[PDB]
Amino acid sequence: LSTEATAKIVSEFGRDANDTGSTEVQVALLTAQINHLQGHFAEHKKDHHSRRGLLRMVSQRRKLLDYLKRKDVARYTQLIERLGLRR
Amino acid sequence: SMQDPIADMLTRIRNGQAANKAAVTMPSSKLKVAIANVLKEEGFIEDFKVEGDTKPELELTLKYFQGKAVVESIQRVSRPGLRIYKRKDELPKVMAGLGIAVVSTSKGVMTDRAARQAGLGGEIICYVA
RNA sequence: GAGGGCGCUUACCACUUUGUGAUUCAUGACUGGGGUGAAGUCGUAACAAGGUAACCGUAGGGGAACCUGCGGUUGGAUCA
RNA sequence: GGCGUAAAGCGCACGCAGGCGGUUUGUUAAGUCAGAUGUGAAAUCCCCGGGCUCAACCUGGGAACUGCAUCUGAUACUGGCAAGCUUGAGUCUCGUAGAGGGGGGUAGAAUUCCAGGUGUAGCGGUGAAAUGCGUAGAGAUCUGGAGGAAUACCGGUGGCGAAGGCGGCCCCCUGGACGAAGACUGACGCUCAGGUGCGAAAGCGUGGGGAGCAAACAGGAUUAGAUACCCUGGUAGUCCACGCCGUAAACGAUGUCGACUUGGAGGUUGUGCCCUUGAGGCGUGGCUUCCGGAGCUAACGCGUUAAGUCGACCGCCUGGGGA
RNA sequence: UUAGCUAGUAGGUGGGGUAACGGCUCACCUAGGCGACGAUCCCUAGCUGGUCUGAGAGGAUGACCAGCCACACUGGAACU
RNA sequence: GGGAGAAGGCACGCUGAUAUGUAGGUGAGGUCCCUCGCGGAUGGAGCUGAAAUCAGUCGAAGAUACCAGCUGGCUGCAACUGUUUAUUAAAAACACAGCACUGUGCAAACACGAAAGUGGACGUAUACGGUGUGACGCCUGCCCGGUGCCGGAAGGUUAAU
Ligand SMILES: [Mg+2]
Ligand SMILES: [Mg+2]
Ligand SMILES: [Mg+2]
Ligand SMILES: [Mg+2]
Ligand SMILES: [Mg+2]
Ligand SMILES: [Mg+2]
Ligand SMILES: [Mg+2]
Ligand SMILES: [Mg+2]
Ligand SMILES: [Mg+2]
Ligand SMILES: [Mg+2]
Ligand SMILES: [Mg+2]
Ligand SMILES: [Mg+2]
Ligand SMILES: [Mg+2]
Ligand SMILES: [Mg+2]
Ligand SMILES: [Mg+2]
Ligand SMILES: [Mg+2]
Ligand SMILES: [Mg+2]
Ligand SMILES: [Mg+2]
Ligand SMILES: [Mg+2]
Ligand SMILES: [Mg+2]
Ligand SMILES: [Mg+2]
Ligand SMILES: [Mg+2]
Ligand SMILES: [Mg+2]
Ligand SMILES: [Mg+2]
Ligand SMILES: [Mg+2]
Ligand SMILES: [Mg+2]
Ligand SMILES: [Mg+2]
Ligand SMILES: [Mg+2]
Ligand SMILES: [Mg+2]
Ligand SMILES: [Mg+2]
Ligand SMILES: [Mg+2]
Ligand SMILES: [Mg+2]
Ligand SMILES: [Mg+2]
Ligand SMILES: [Mg+2]
Ligand SMILES: [Mg+2]
Ligand SMILES: [Mg+2]
Ligand SMILES: [Mg+2]
Ligand SMILES: [Mg+2]
Ligand SMILES: [Mg+2]
Ligand SMILES: [Mg+2]
Ligand SMILES: [Mg+2]
Ligand SMILES: [Mg+2]
Ligand SMILES: [Mg+2]
Ligand SMILES: [Mg+2]
Ligand SMILES: [Mg+2]
Ligand SMILES: [Mg+2]
Ligand SMILES: [Mg+2]
Ligand SMILES: [Mg+2]
Ligand SMILES: [Mg+2]
Ligand SMILES: [Mg+2]
Ligand SMILES: [Mg+2]
Ligand SMILES: [Mg+2]
Ligand SMILES: [Mg+2]
Repeated sequence: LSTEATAKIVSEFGRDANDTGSTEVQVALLTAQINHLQGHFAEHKKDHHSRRGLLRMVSQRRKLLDYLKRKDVARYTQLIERLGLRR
Repeated sequence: SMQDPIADMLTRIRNGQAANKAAVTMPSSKLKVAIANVLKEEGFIEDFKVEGDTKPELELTLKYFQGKAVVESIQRVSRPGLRIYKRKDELPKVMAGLGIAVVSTSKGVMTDRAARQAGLGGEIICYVA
């Protein structure tokens, strides 16, 4: 992804606006790339070698978001509402 | 991954002895300090030494006699897949008295001979034969 | 007079009856294959480079071993 | 007990439940251990003993009755719970390498077909021939087309991908890996029954295309016969888009992850330093092929990418056929 | 090579009943409960202290003896 | 999707209670607003009104009359709904969606007409005519000697001129 977009992402979700490694930040970067890449997998439908990378991104987002749900329930609920994931 | 730090320690001792090392090294921990303390007490290593401020490296200096290794065999008993907790009459006696068996009892970690002389069982971590 | 008994009746329920499945055993002309048999008939596919290297999958064919197509494997032989 | 070759590692990955879980402190004390209490009917089994003259048998006392529950403790391990760490796992910054995937263009060589010119009697074929193509002028040959497919040399046990696989060049979209100094989150980890996704070729459906090649089929031979090899043709199919099938000697006949253990030879792709003092030299990573040590192994052989020493989780085998 | 099962079924409130709690039995309501830690279904079986074997962990089994359960020609029902 | 209304069985009248007519439907008043009228909210009188459960009772028989499936099993033929021999044949015949072959490049092929023209079509190869077959599943094997049809114009024979 582009450097201005990731700088936007860490500025809108960051702890100290430098850290780039927090769980909210990693889920925000993952969801930005997933909702950008759905447009690729709507026009190219036989693109399985990148569809696997999308499935990796999905599973990794789900692992981080489950760790957030175990860690802070209030932070997880406000984060899933701020992003716009369903569950 | 590192699903058994104690078997990492024991496998490092067995490998270093069977491959003729002198000073083997591993990352430290409290149970590793206790087991290496038992081994230095009974005489299966020369001396151990834990060096490092935040995360340390535990170093074991292996013994030898006429070139051959000192620990003949060493194995796990209570692996994490299947733990072995033993009462006091059902304690082992490895190598008919010669070898030692390390037991964690309520009074810290101690050789099974001391566990029999203190009258309580525990968990058998290893069979240093 | 109360109350009782018998009797009638309703409720429940067994034997019995019909209808229709499910499972299991027996049996059934004929048939798909399998196994064993006395010097039976037709071949000779495999083991050596087994005389077309075999084999795996799949499809077609053919008296039968099998043959050929497409892809794969070395568990294939010769290296002056 | 076992899984390279004897029967046995799912084709490969994702992943819910489940199983296991780095390290420091504090608490709890569930698992664990220890004492006591209740209890484990008696008979039997066992240890000492008594009797039937001996034994079998009868019988006294005892432990055992490997358990269950309750009370009381202990706190090393495991668990819960609460706070921390940073090595595990991951994110950012900047590049490098790549036939990784998907879509669209395009280039030349060659084969075939057509059209036209030359020019004449052979072409094609195998072991040797023939069917076939030829006096309607072929094969050879020069020009102009048209068409479809595959990409010579690079090209190398080279690279990339999880596996299948991927090979001219260009663009668009895109995944992954790896390296460097930093920074950051702070156990977020590993494996995974069922479940899902990808999965060569052949095959099927719908619709296109159709040059080569080519199962089926026809003809020619060889043959004892030859439903085969060999020859001349030749339709499916190969190809493009959508789907379906889910199989292979899907092979490294070696599940994944992680740790430790003598070396050498190369290749590949970074990167640090040193005077790159010329096409050097001193190290650290990742990936990869060959030889080989102890170890192991039934032997062959594998051998820091293990079939060595181990740990976690999963799959599978129990004589050959029948199958 | 049995993945769905269950309508008094899971629970509630009220009534009745029982030596006694309880859907034990009814009225009404809620729509539940059981299930891959194997429900439901099929086949076999009395269970246990023990006995035989085994070095032991186990495997097989339940004769006599002793405890418990069930049945008394088959299927029911109640009385004392 | 179907089979299927498979088969097979139970309840069915009147009266009383729940409820002196229930749930539901309709909404008069009345009250408040009211962008003021054929306006809108609680408001439910009156009117209508199933259907169910419990109890009673009658008859031999409660859908009591009229109207109102015979059901099941195996199989042939045809996929089906359709159409025909008006007036002895309604089918297993005809059609049919689908399949294939073939013709046709548009002033189409083809037909009706000496001809103009028109249908084809105010359509343009995913269209139209003709032919055979008759959904869907598995399939369609061998022969070009005969008769056709298509390609050849080198040669033999060949008309008017
Ligand atoms: Mg990532
Ligand atoms: Mg042979
Ligand atoms: Mg031969
Ligand atoms: Mg052969
Ligand atoms: Mg052969
Ligand atoms: Mg061979
Ligand atoms: Mg053939
Ligand atoms: Mg074995
Ligand atoms: Mg074999
Ligand atoms: Mg094998
Ligand atoms: Mg494998
Ligand atoms: Mg995995
Ligand atoms: Mg732990
Ligand atoms: Mg406790
Ligand atoms: Mg007893
Ligand atoms: Mg005696
Ligand atoms: Mg604890
Ligand atoms: Mg740091
Ligand atoms: Mg931190
Ligand atoms: Mg699975
Ligand atoms: Mg294919
Ligand atoms: Mg096809
Ligand atoms: Mg076919
Ligand atoms: Mg086709
Ligand atoms: Mg062709
Ligand atoms: Mg297989
Ligand atoms: Mg392969
Ligand atoms: Mg291979
Ligand atoms: Mg295999
Ligand atoms: Mg071994
Ligand atoms: Mg080697
Ligand atoms: Mg191993
Ligand atoms: Mg082996
Ligand atoms: Mg009650
Ligand atoms: Mg009561
Ligand atoms: Mg034994
Ligand atoms: Mg009785
Ligand atoms: Mg009786
Ligand atoms: Mg007949
Ligand atoms: Mg009909
Ligand atoms: Mg009809
Ligand atoms: Mg008509
Ligand atoms: Mg008629
Ligand atoms: Mg008519
Ligand atoms: Mg008629
Ligand atoms: Mg016209
Ligand atoms: Mg017909
Ligand atoms: Mg017909
Ligand atoms: Mg035919
Ligand atoms: Mg003909
Ligand atoms: Mg002819
Ligand atoms: Mg023909
Ligand atoms: Mg002609």
